Amino acid sequence: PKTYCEELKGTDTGQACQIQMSDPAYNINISLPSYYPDQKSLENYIAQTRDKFLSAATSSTPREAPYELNITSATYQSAIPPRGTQAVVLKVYQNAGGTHPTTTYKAFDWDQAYRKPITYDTLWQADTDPLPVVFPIVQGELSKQTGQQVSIAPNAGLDPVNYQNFAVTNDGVIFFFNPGELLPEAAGPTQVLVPRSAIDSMLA
Repeated sequence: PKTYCEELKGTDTGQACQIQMSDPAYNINISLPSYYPDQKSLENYIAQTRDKFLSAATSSTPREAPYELNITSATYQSAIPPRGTQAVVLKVYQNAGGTHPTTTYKAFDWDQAYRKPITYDTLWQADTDPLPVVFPIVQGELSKQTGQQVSIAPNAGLDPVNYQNFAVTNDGVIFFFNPGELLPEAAGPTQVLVPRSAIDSMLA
């Protein structure tokens, strides 16, 4: 019931897998729920994520004192005749030394039926169009709320800021970016949901 994190210097907290280690000028605390297929994706990514953030503070960032990475993901799953798909969105925000403001939440899509994640080869399709697909309920409930559906701004609400990252479920693929008011630069990244039957075949 583990992945990288286990050997990644892992610490146990229960329904989490944690890697907390800090160097003489920075810090890393990162968590993975028991089973995230190829978390190797984030945690390979952290090698990538945090190095990039510390990567800048290796020169001149308001580093509180040294540097740190807080990161942790949640998985989701698609529903297709045989199983479906899996995507896990990490809470990873880090700052150089406390003070360099740096935040992002990252999720990824992996194939559920074949135990296989997808890459930019066929993960990005540049057949890329709007992502209001989560938005329907938000207004749809609104439609409950005022008996009608309104206008919600995408960085004002395209997608649940309750999410935070590329979270593709059987209902869609919610993609996140960090803007100003769908969870500002302080709350993390915004997100826009892409068509489930539409964008997957529209992957790559």
